[PDB]
Amino acid sequence: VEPVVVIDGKGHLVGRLASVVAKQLLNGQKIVVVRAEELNISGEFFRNKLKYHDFLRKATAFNKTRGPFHFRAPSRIFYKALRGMVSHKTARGKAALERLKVFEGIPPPYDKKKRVVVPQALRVLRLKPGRKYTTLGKLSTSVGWKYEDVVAKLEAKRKVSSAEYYAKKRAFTKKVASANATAAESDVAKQLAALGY
Amino acid sequence: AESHRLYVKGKHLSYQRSKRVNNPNVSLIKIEGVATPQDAQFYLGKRIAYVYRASKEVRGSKIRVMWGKVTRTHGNSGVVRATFRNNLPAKTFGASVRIFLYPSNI
Amino acid sequence: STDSIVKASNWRLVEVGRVVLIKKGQSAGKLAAIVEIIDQKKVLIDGPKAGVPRQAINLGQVVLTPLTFALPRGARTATVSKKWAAAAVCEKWAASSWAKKIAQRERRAALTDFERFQVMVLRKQKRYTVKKALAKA
Amino acid sequence: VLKKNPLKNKQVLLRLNPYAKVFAAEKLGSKKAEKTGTKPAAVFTETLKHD
Amino acid sequence: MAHFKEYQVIGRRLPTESVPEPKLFRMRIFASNEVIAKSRYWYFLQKLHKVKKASGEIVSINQINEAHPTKVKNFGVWVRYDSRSGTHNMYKEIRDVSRVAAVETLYQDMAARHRARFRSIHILKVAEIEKTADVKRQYVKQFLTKDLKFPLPHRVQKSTKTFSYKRPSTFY
Amino acid sequence: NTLLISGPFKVNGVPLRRVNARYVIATSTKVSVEGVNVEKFNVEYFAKEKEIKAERVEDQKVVDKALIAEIKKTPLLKQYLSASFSLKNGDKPHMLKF
RNA sequence: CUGGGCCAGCAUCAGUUUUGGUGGCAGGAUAAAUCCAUAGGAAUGUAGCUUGCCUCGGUAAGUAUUAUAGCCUGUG
RNA sequence: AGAACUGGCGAUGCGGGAUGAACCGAACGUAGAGUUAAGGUGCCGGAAUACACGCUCAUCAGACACCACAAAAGGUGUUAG
RNA sequence: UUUGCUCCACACAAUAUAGAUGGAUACGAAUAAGGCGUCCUUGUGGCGUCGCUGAACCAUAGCAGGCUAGCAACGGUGCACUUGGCGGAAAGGCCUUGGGUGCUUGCUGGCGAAUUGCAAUGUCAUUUUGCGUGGGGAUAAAUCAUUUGUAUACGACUUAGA
Ligand SMILES: [Mg+2]
Ligand SMILES: [Mg+2]
Ligand SMILES: [Mg+2]
Ligand SMILES: [Mg+2]
Ligand SMILES: [Mg+2]
Ligand SMILES: [Mg+2]
Ligand SMILES: [Mg+2]
Ligand SMILES: [Mg+2]
Ligand SMILES: [Mg+2]
Ligand SMILES: [Mg+2]
Ligand SMILES: [Mg+2]
Ligand SMILES: [Mg+2]
Ligand SMILES: [Mg+2]
Ligand SMILES: [Mg+2]
Ligand SMILES: [Mg+2]
Ligand SMILES: [Mg+2]
Ligand SMILES: [Mg+2]
Ligand SMILES: [Mg+2]
Ligand SMILES: [Mg+2]
Ligand SMILES: [Mg+2]
Ligand SMILES: [Mg+2]
Ligand SMILES: [Mg+2]
Ligand SMILES: [Mg+2]
Ligand SMILES: [Mg+2]
Repeated sequence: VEPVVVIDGKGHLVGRLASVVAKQLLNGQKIVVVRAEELNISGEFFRNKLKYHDFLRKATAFNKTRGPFHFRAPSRIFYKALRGMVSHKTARGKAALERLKVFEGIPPPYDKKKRVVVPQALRVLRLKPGRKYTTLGKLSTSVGWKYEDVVAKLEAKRKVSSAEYYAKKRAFTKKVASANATAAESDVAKQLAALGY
Repeated sequence: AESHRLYVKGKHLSYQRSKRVNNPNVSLIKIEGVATPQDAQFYLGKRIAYVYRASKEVRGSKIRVMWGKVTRTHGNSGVVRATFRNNLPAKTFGASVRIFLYPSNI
Repeated sequence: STDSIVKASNWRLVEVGRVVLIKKGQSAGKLAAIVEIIDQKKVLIDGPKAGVPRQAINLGQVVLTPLTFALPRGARTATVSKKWAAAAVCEKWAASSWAKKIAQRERRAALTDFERFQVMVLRKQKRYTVKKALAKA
Repeated sequence: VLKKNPLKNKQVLLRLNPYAKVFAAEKLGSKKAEKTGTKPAAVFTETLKHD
Repeated sequence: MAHFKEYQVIGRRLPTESVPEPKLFRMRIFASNEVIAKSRYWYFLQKLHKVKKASGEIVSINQINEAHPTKVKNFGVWVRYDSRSGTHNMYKEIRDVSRVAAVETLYQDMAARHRARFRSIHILKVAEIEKTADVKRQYVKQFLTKDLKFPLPHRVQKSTKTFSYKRPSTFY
Repeated sequence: NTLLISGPFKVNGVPLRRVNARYVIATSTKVSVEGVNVEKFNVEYFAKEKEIKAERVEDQKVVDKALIAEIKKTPLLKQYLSASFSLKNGDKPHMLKF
């Protein structure tokens, strides 16, 4: 329905979000995921730190080079959960995966474009209150990721900018309302009202 | 008239298939806007088109069409089934497709 | 400040006479009253005026409105109708942005093609006179 | 050459069994029952509602 | 065994010239259709009297519709059931509108907690606890207080479409 | 089996024409057709027997001017006829009244 | 240029089928309820009344079974 | 290792059990349309991120017959009795 | 080495395309809480309102959108210019100033359409790549060989030579 759908992956659950995205691609919807480092995972931090360490201990014995590749960034962790749910070894698989981009923080083309959420993957909606969980970016520097502070820094900087953007916009829509008012209660108004508009 | 479209937007998802065997002879279409089988009943029988480009010109045209109609509903969520005169190319899974408002009973 | 400040979430409570909007089923979209509480997940509702039959209903397929009228617990259908009427609950429902939007939604969905056309035009008509306003100050 | 099923196509429905014409005509695929005020004895309801 | 109906089942021994008119026996039976009802009537009868159905007949089978099916009730339920290692008797209460309603949560509740499938459970007696404060199991007494009212924190509206252009609120 | 269509020509350029019911959405607006002759038009009228007959052209005006006469008694109907129909983003045919 | 050959759309049907709308009947505790009449009762006790508390607004305990809410159970 | 009755594999593909002689379903001319079995329906993957009541939080949870194991003994975890 | 080479315009013949067909419409944060409005002591502040979904908002009428005459606005919008600024996470984009120009369905008129015959067949998107013109532009290096030995099985590496 849109050409590209941008997902603020904040507060989402890794594999559920993963799941919807893998289907969205296979059906030909271009997707970019952003803020991949504020992605959630159910279960307390230690468990997932432990779970990851399992993943780590797996490597081709005679040549660790060809072994399973342990990507440590949140984007890449998240991209793992996704690839797992796509038949990536086929052309159809590759094609699907080429419709996908994942980022940590929200880099420049997207920083000024609307993002959406995916309610059936929203942690706050799905998880039962009280149930413990894990933050991805924090999982990642835990197991080696190098750019948690660099992203937070560029994010705080984006957040200033984006909020003055919003302050100004909110101030403009104020105007159009106080422009409108005049015609809010007009005769055409009433006629539109008769039609649900 | 920025809009000129007299059709509903579709995607080509799959051939009909079990876990390990596909039937090329039926295509599973996903009609945009259709959540439930009850809806998808509207479009049954209505003609579909897949429209692709080529290199060799034919009817003075580099654009071609594969035609067929929506034939029965699929599953619980508005996916619907379709047969075409020929059989869609499978490279087209996830391609766009077009579902027209005729044959009509409106 | 020098007061103690405590904002407390102000939920719609399930309580006899809580009036509820029915979400799913044959009595969808209709209002009923909560008459008695079966358990933490289930209540007794009755919707006399709107034609929804006194029944046990799972709380999940209902959404609490912010309305509440006075009702004795477990009151037969009749006195609900008496009480509900007395309180003018329909009247207060209709007055809400919630009740109004539902109406709008249905109105919109009722429009002829020709009517959609007409909205477009008048909307163009209003637009023009707005943009200028949006430029005189 | 071709099996026709009287449960559709009235023609073969009437080929077999002519009485269908009248059956239909007199409705009686409905047909109201009579009417009787015979109420059930006391012991019948006692036991029914018994513990 | 599912959406429950309650049945009266009335049956007797087959008449003998020596005993024309044998005594009639009745059970209340909860089953989903009447075949299972009749079948249950024998199951139990066989364990109480010395009789199998090949030597008896079923006289009547009538559904017992709840008398006041919109009055909320507190139910006493006595049960005999089989665990993996013993068999036991068990009282519990259920607040609901009908007997048929109650029995169904009874049957689910036994599976949830003591992992007892339908087959391994005998329903001893079921009964409307007349005078409140004859209710003993707290998890029903809890609902009996004057002007009982409570909220339903953390609303989770299900979604119709997979993308949402707004961050949801859980506010009821 | 076809349907006689008229446009009308002076409103949206479409002539007195044949059309199959099965490729048409029947809207819920209607114009009175009481003043309109129409009984001369049949199959053989359209019969394949380029240039355009003067009959076709003159018949057009005859039928049209009456319809246009009736159309004008109702506002924005005349415009509505000249506009083309196109589905928009967010139109679901299986819902729309027309 | 017309016939053929092939393809296609519509219409009326035949066979198989899938999916909707709608009419009339039958049964049961001749459903059970709601509803109505009436007898009787209670409390998670409605109004009065009683006594301390009050901001003389109201309130608490206690009395009190329809009253200035209502509910339950029986029969019809 | 060795007998009893029967059904199988061997001689036999098909659908399910990821996989697999033997389980489950079902046996086979060339095909169209329908419906199902056993088994499934978050994504890989065709099919409800369906409905309903509970239960469970594991710094070693658990997740389906044949089947790819776990026991005595313990726990003021938590549930019902 | 004789052909050249580079940027921008618009011009043909190929060639390709995981799939345009009104718009990807920018706070952050919490969810046992929040958005918006408004005032203030600019705060864990006071009042008012909203949700119960985007079933929104915006845009959309004109030969696939023609020709033609006017009123009312002083607006909308497209284009090529122009004044200021901001954007380095991949900023390659964003706001802003001044006219110019086409369109304007805000409104009122005059024309056009057929016969493509009752659906087939219909708007042409953007990649590369070669050739064509008219203008602006720029006027080198790497390898072989020879040589060094901080290098070396051979390739490779490292030096040097107008
Ligand atoms: Mg998770
Ligand atoms: Mg594979
Ligand atoms: Mg299929
Ligand atoms: Mg709240
Ligand atoms: Mg026109
Ligand atoms: Mg037929
Ligand atoms: Mg009464
Ligand atoms: Mg076998
Ligand atoms: Mg052999
Ligand atoms: Mg076999
Ligand atoms: Mg297995
Ligand atoms: Mg996989
Ligand atoms: Mg699927
Ligand atoms: Mg989910
Ligand atoms: Mg076992
Ligand atoms: Mg224990
Ligand atoms: Mg507020
Ligand atoms: Mg919010
Ligand atoms: Mg405040
Ligand atoms: Mg909006
Ligand atoms: Mg043209
Ligand atoms: Mg990028
Ligand atoms: Mg066609
Ligand atoms: Mg050396």
